[PDB]
Amino acid sequence: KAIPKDQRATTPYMTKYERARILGTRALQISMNAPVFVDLEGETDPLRIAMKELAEKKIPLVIRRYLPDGSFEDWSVEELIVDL
Amino acid sequence: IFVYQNNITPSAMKLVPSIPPATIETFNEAALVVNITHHELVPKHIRLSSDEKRELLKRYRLKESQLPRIQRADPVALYLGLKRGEVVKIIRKSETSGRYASYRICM
Amino acid sequence: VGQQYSSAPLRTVKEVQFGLFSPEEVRAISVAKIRFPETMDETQTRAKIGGLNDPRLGSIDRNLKCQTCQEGMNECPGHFGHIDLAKPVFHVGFIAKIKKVCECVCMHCGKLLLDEHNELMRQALAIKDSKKRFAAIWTLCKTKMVCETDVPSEDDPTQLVSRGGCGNTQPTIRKDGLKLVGSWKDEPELRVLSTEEILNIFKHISVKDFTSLGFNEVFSRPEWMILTCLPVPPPPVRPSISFNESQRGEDDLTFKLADILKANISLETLEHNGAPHHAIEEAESLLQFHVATYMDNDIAGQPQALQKSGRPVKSIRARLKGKEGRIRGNLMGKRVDFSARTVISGDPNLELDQVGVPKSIAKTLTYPEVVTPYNIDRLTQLVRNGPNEHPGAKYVIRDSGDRIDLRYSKRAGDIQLQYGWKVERHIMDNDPVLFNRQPSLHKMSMMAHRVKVIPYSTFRLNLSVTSPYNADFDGDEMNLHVPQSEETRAELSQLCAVPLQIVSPQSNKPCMGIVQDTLCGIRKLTLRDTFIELDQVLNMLYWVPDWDGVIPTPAIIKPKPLWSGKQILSVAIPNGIHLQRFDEGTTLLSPKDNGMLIIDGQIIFGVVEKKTVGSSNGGLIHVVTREKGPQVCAKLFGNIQKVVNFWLLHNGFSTGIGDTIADGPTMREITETIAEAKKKVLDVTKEAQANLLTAKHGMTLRESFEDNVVRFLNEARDKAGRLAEVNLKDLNNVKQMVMAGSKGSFINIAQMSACVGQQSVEGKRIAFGFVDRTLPHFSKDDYSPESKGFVENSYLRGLTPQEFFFHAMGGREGLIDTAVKTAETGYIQRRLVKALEDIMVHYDNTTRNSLGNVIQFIYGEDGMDAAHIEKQSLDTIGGSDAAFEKRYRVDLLNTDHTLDPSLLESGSEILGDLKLQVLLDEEYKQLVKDRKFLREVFVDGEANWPLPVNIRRIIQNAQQTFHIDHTKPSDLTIKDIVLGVKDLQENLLVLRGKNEIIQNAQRDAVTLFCCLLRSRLATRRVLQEYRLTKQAFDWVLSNIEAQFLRSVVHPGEMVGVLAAQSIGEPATQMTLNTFHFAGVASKKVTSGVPRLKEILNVAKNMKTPSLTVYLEPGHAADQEQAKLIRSAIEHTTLKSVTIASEIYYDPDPRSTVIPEDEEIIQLHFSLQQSPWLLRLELDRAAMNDKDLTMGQVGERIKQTFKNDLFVIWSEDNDEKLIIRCRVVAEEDHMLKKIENTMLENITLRGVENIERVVMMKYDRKVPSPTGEYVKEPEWVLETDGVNLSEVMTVPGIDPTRIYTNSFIDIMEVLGIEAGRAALYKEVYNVIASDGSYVNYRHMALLVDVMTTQGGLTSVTRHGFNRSNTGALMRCSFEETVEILFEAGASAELDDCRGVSENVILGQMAPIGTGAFDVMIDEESLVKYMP
Amino acid sequence: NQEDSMIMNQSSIDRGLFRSLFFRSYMDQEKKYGMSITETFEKPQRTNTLRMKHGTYDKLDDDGLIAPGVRVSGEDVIIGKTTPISSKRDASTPLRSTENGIVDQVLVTTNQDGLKFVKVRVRTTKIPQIGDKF
Ligand SMILES: [Mg+2]
Ligand SMILES: [Zn+2]
Ligand SMILES: [Zn+2]
Repeated sequence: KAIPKDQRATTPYMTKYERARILGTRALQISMNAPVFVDLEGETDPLRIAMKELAEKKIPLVIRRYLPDGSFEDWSVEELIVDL
Repeated sequence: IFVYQNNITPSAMKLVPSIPPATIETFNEAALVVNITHHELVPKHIRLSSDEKRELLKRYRLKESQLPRIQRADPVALYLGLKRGEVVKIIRKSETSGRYASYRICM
Repeated sequence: VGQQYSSAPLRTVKEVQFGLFSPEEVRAISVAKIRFPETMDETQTRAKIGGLNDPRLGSIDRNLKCQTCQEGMNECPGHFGHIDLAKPVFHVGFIAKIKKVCECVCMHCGKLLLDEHNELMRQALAIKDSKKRFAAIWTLCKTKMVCETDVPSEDDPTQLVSRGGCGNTQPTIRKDGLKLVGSWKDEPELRVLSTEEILNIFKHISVKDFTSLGFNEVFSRPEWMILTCLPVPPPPVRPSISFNESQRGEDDLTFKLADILKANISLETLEHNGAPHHAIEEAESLLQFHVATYMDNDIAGQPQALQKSGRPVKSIRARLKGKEGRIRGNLMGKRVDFSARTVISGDPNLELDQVGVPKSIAKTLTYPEVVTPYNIDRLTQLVRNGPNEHPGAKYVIRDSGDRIDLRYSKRAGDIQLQYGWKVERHIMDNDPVLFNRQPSLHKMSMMAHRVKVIPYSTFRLNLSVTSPYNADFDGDEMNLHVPQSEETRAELSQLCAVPLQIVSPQSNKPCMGIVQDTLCGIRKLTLRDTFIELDQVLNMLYWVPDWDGVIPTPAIIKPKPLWSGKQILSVAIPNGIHLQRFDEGTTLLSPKDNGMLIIDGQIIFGVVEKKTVGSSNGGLIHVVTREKGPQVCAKLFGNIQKVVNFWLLHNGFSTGIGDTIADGPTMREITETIAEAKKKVLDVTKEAQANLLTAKHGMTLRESFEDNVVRFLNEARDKAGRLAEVNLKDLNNVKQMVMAGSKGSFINIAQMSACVGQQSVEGKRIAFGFVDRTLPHFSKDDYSPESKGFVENSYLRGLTPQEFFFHAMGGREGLIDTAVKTAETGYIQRRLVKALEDIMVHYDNTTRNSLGNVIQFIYGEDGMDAAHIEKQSLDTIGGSDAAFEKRYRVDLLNTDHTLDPSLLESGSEILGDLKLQVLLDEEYKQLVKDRKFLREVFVDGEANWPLPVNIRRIIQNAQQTFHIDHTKPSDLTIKDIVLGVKDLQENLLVLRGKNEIIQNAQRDAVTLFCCLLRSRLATRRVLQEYRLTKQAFDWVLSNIEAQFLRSVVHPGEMVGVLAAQSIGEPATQMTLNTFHFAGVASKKVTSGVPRLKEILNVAKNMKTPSLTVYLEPGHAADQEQAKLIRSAIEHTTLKSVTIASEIYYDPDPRSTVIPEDEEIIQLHFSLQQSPWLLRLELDRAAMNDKDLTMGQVGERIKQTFKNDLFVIWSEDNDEKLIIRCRVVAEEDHMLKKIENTMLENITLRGVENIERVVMMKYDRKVPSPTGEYVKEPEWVLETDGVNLSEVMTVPGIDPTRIYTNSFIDIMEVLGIEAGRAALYKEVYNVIASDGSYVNYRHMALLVDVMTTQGGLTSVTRHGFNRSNTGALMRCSFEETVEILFEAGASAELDDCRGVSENVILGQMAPIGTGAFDVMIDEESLVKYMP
Repeated sequence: NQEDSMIMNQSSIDRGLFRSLFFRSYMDQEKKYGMSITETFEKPQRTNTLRMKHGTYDKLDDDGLIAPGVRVSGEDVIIGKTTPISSKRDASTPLRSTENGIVDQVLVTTNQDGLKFVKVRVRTTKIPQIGDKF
């Protein structure tokens, strides 16, 4: 249904399932020969690269969180607080 | 509220739903002898105004049906005389977290 | 997949619209005219006739041809052909409804049989749910059997209004075979209902009439349950099997069709030739038979439709039917590629997360990698390396979508890889794999692992990861699946990884320990008596991979520098570790070297073993994992293991007979300790042969005899051993394995070196199969122990013929309740699981299922993840009102109740401040309001509970992390403490919402916690107990806010399944049909698996239906007050009190031919009938047990029949109580009907159903006036039959604490919500008798699932699997084909939101990883470039 | 040696400890058809059909069998057999894909109906290896 950046309600944190898919999803793309927005300090593993792409929060993705009723809340990996 | 003793004539009862709006109920004596709602296990329910509900829903993105239900003939459903639609707010004690809200629509 | 690109757009399935085939579409879709029944042979010529299978449909012979469609064999789903039937037929499965429907509509005009007019009707026509709005409308029409022409409207029942005409009576109908027959009435008229007619009628049923009945105007009209055009499935459905050429072997289905076709023709040809009118319907049934037996073949109409050779036949249905079939056998579980399996073994040299794969496999399993600049070099390398050298590959693939068989292909050595190509390569060290052992019923049965290619053919794993898999190396085969994408291997790495699994959610504790050698040794290594010298100290140090390379200064130096075992082992324990224990005699100087202290990662004192290093809660592991990280932990096992294992390798360890032989005297001392226990039996033997044995509440004298003997011998064993156990020096290996706890219990010591024990069968020691004795080597009626089965010898001396034999009978028992338990266990396990699939914590923190229905508005009613929880104590609850004050009470206005300045810095400048005693008090009145709150919840008084954030430790850390000193005073403003701990809770947010409703539910899910919080962060506590400083404090607050926030649950977690698993896991281990009570019959209660069965089933007739009732307030210890009510409940009938009934011939109602009766009569005459007497002597003894008085008795009998039967009766003083009476044309006969009517329909005192009842002295704990919690025992009655409704309304009982183990009732009476309460309560117990913990939340969820809906929804085909849940999902459980049928029948529509829904369409199911979508924000994609 | 699994001294394994023999034994007959059509035990090769096996027939003699001394291994053939169909379809029998060893004894006999009957016995030697159970 769409939810404004405001009136936001979900967790401010990142569900492990979220991270893991992102991480996976990214690495996949990296190995798909995709642009990598960080200095590979000499990394050759798409995951490892993704993990870096993440600890510098430079991953162009937005998790769209869907709610039982259909409406969703979009959260970027830039925002999402990565504790774990 | 009508309180019979041994029973009512099946010829009689079929006259209650013949004068709306007004509503009628029927309890046996041996029934009311003890107030169940005082029972260790039964926790307090509560009726909710047709607004506190239109809210509960809104605030939970709930479709009427997705809500836990209570039997029209449920002991406590009677003790508070609910109607097809009214919602009750069962508030119990929890070993996980002292209190624990919960709700129940009425089918 | 399927190769070959297609313009076609690629989408996913969202809805599944089940419908029914209208003949018109069947033809429409069809491509084959399908006329001939033959297969091919164009007169033998090999090919296919434009007749059956391929008159255009798919093909065979590896030939593109498929109506040009080519694509051939693989890449071409057959196409449907049709086959016009000569005369309409029934649909085997739909016969059911086709019938019922008729019953719901009269023929001729075909219309409903109850309009809006009949009132009972309306009430049905409103129920929205085509599934019940039907079985309702039917219940109302199966009766109407006349198509009424006119009925009274809404006005006068004198004026008649008309609707649809023709009243032609409706016929009742019965199912005979595959046809429908009905009768009309006056001497019936039995005629068969021709399909040709039924159809017609249906065809004529109205639109609104469809709908009203469970139907659909577009996808499923009823007229379509009758087959008119038969869809003929193409080849891929009924594939043949060729043995090269000239040898063809077709499929069953292909045959039926044939027969159906044959049958069909022979029928048609009969309506265009000599049609012998009713000799046709003799072959019309054949069609119907085949056309029916084709889809189903397992009917009640016996004929199995066998196929020459006795072969049953495979009905389409037969294919989908669960387990081993289509739905459950090919979809929910597939065999898979990239899988492996072999014997496993233990490697004390691998890391926990690793799994040693043997090369053989590595070289066979391939991970398709993508050629990329990052790899090209290393990749090509493999390619070159070939597929035989290890680090290699075995296929390369180009964009052109084509394989390159590196083991052949001339250009093998050639090849220049390319960006965008892939190279299926060999599995290499460190690839993430999905290891696992069956059977799988645990998250921890499939954990990811770091690959580690190795020699020899056995999968290698680390010991400490043995239990999670629950495997032994006795030739245990394990599996292994290899990830395939990059994202896939990521789901295994970031989620299913062994270290991520160390703390189990279904027991909020570590599920991996430290065993055998390592464990058994880490202890021998710890002792104070264990010193290690230089040379070795080094090698050990070295062995530890993270050793900061700092030889640690020797514990001892003096003449010879040594190191203590504890010392170096400590090198394995990281820094920042803190652990306080205290076993028994522990005193920060623990003489016995008990408990244990570990500071900044160094064992200060105490012997290490199981408790410290096992899967215990606050164990070393539990800490490290929570303190340092899953990583650090796994890495910890290693070290310990390596260090330890090594030292053990050199200290050595053994076991032998010498460890089972005990000190000579301790043997005799045992012998006599046994003998003495024989006389203590013998005594009770004659003392019972001389009738001097108190029956005892123990019921039955005999029953009461045993319970004494047994109890006497056991008492002897246990204790006979307690002798050896203490005589076995601290150097006895066996004892050592026991002490360290690596293996063995003291029992094992007894039974080996002291004495085996008394064997048993169902409880009752060895019975008498041998007519009044045990073995023919015994004298009849010998009740001595050596015959009822008592093994006196120790496993060391060795049993005797007899001992040996009984012993057997005894053991062989388990081996049985394991053969049967196993049969039902499985089923339970599944159901649970299949019931809570779809249940997962959504994003609002709710806990719903595939529909949207809530089931917890907060997982576990607290939104916490099982992983983060432990048994912390609620100091606030326990304790006297006296101490509580001496602890949390701070009064700044009082020389004796203020914080002594030696604690606070601003201590003296406080004593008096009145603005602080406002807060200082706000705090108190709270810890108080709390105390009350708690005692209203945890009535038991129980203070220890499962709660996130261990605050006991969080502080212990805060302690020595700032090296706080118990000498100098703090520096905290009392404003600091209170005002902070208040802000803390403000942030332990569990829910978030911007509105009230939610922000209110927040305060709730938080409550039970804070109380612990405040309980701990008490101003008097914070300073006088643990000298915290502004810093420390401010820290402690920081962690808690986090450790909590981390403790929350992750919106994804499929709890449903988790929950499920966690109950079935233990469910499986439950013992079966035990009954420890047997040997005390009448006090028998249902416990164990049969019980749990009973539950989930929601069974009415439970074996044990008891119900415990507690007295009214005061009336407690009032002994007598007890029976006073006993007899006020326990159903009492005349029959119970009578001793006989006699019919006499006494004609003189003024004198009884009986002597003993005189005196009576005389009395009833000082102050017509019949001559037939009926005299009833009664039992005195039975008139007190359950109080009663002659008066009462008869008095009842009299008001039982009233004025029409004269009665009389002796007086409570006569040595013989009695009751005479006569009646008032056959008198004897009628005076016997009244003989029974007097014994079984006559009540005296009590409630029906409730037979026996008894008194018990329970130990209740309750609020002492002084505050303390104390044991204030109370008497209580336990029923043995159950009728709550009324035993409740009895005076003397507390109808507030009443309870019937039959929640089924406690639900009908007390009301659902309480029902639940009972339900959950019952369940908790079943599981808890094994001593099996299971975090509330789970059972909680289960219970909540059952309830919700309305009442008690069972966990069985008859319940939860009928719900508003979509097809396929239910389709996947017990009723498969059936389900589907009545699905496309009522035009079902599937959300495809339920796991199963997707697993069946091979789509990604909304689950954790799939509980959300991901996206590319092109706008954030720009700002990401320098 | 931990948790039900022992350490077995290899040295003695070599000195012969726990060595086992293992004999298996395939078998085939020349099926007959009343209308005179018989299978046969020959060493075929291409010639119309193509329907053979991947195995190496090259270890067979001319009678369609192998002879003792031989050392079979992968999917090599062990018995040559042909069925005349209306003409070279194989009915030969390979050594079980996962085994390997040495033929050990063969034998041709008559089967009541006067059919050719053979029973090939391939022996192997197995030595106490790690995964092995004791
Ligand atoms: Mg086993
Ligand atoms: Zn095709
Ligand atoms: Zn009609």
